[PDB]
Amino acid sequence: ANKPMQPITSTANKIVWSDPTRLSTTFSASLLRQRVKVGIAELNNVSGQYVSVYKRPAPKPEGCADACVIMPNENQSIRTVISGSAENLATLKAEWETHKRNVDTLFASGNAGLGFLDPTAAIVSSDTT
Amino acid sequence: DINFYTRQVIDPRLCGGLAFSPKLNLFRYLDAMSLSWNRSRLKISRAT
Repeated sequence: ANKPMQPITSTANKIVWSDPTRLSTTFSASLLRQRVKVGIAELNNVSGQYVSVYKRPAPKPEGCADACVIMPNENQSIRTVISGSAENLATLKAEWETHKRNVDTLFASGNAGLGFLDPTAAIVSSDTT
Repeated sequence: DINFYTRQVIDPRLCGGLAFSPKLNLFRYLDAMSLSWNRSRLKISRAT
C-alpha cells in the first residue's frame, strides 16, 4: 500500500488531494462540462483534466550521504487530459487502456524519458482484429 | 382533617435523566469533520 491523501479543496469542478505528511505532493482533477452540437444531434461533452505533481530533490551526487548536501528541490508533474462524448464512455475507456499500453512501450520500457525516440517502437490502436 | 401543600425536587442525582440527553446524536455527529476545518485554517495561515 501507500499513503492515501485527503481532499483539501473541494468544488463541483475542482477537487485537490494532498499528502498530509508531504503537502507538496498533489493530485488535481478538473472536469469541464459543455454541450456541443454535431449533425442532427446535440452532444454532451466533458473534458477530464488530471494533474499529478511530486516535489522532489532529484540527484544525489555520486554515492555518498551527508548533512551538508541539501540540493535544490525540483518538480515532477504529469498532466493528463481526456475529452470525449459522455455516452461513448464505454469505448472511451478502451482506447484509454490502449493509450496506457501505447505509452508504456515507449516511455516505461523505452528510453523516451531520456529524450530518445524509437521509430520502430510497437504502437497499436484501440481496435482489435 | 388534613390540608396542606408541598413541592419536591426530582432529585436529579437519581431521577432527572431518563431523557434524550441531547449531548448524543450531536457529539457522535460532525464534531470530527467540523473540527477538520484545520485544513482551511492551515490554508489561511499559510497566506497570512
